[PDB]
Amino acid sequence: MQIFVKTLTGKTITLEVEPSDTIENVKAKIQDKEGIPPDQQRLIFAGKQLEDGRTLSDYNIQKESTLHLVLRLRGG
Amino acid sequence: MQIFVKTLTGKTITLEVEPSDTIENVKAKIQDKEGIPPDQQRLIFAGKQLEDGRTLSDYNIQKESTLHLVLRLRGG
Amino acid sequence: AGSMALKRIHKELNDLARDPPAQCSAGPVGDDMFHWQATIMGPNDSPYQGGVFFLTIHFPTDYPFKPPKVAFTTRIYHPNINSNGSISLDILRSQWSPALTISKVLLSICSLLCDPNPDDPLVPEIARIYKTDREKYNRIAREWTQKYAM
Amino acid sequence: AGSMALKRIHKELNDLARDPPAQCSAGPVGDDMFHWQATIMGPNDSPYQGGVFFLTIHFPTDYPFKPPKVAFTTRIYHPNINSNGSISLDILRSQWSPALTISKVLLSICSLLCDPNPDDPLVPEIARIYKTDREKYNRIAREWTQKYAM
Repeated sequence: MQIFVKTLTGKTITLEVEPSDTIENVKAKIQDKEGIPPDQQRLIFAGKQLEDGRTLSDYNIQKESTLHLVLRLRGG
Repeated sequence: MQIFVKTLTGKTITLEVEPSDTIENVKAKIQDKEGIPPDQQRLIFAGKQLEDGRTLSDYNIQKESTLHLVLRLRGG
Repeated sequence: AGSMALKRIHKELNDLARDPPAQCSAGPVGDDMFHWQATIMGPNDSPYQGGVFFLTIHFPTDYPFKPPKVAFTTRIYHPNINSNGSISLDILRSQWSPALTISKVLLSICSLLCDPNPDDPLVPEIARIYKTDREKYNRIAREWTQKYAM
Repeated sequence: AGSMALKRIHKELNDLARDPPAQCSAGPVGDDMFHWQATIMGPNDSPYQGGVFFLTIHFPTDYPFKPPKVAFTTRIYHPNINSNGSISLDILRSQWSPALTISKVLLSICSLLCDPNPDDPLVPEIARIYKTDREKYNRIAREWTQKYAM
């Protein structure tokens, strides 16, 4: 299924995912198309920061759901 | 039990409370029906500014007692 | 009755889920549709950049005819937000209308982060620094964002 | 397509095999040309001297137009390398160009081992020690090299 991921660069990417995908899986995929290290990534849905071991389906993230991607501040 | 709360808008509201309610509890209830932040609220009874941790019963506030509600000055 | 409020909150929730703002996110804390949590993202070009600020939201039983109660639970250095997380925004008090929505409220708070109101301040001591030494203000706000918001 | 990436990776592999750098070595982990392992040798005159540090490298399907993903798998005490083996090097992010090669990447990491960037650190706590007590830093870095890198 497809989901959207919005950034603070306002920008929107799409991801193909399964309900059973974990949040670390989703971060892996974001690293793939954007090159952002998972450890820099904060994923947020419906007002909650998403936990790495949970699945999309634990948060009721469904097809066409939208997540927010926020990058931690990291030095060089 | 019922108590009255008079304002400097002359106006009078009623509250359902228990003798064991704390003053912060009473401020919570005033926020509920008037939308006034507890931190803006000064409650006064029998010439004393009421302390947040005390109960109504510590001040001998009984059924049909009347408290005064005074709002602090606060900027936007 | 209050069934009426619930109907409206479900509606706002559905609208949010369909197309949420980029700079904020909100939804029920748990199984009580009247109790929500929100994230406000620190704006770009602000000393809050990179921060995620958590808020608590409680809808009253006669929503949308009274405003929601909204407070920061994350500490933030701002002239219009105090140590109780209480927020100085007219739409949360005298200026609320049943026309407004929770998304409008969170967007107003994002906007407030970008553009403080130091001449009508909640916290005078911070406004003073904002107005006389904006660079120190940006320092302190940045420091709090790092301590509390990540 | 991705046949294009493969062609480029084969080329880089051939170049490496012809004349590899003295301080590093790399090649496919197994039968998947997109998945490589590397060794970085601890530099002379550094607290890493004598260490062999293993890295993982994954080339993306549209290489060389995105950078490779590269992380340390050996633990290393360094202000610009974190506990996930993640590496703070601009060429791995915003500064990648299809001009660069894997050998250039590993040589940059060798160079980073010689010359940390403690004023723009990945791991602030290590940078602090680097900057205030270089001798303790050299102690701890040496100790980790002995625990983990031989």
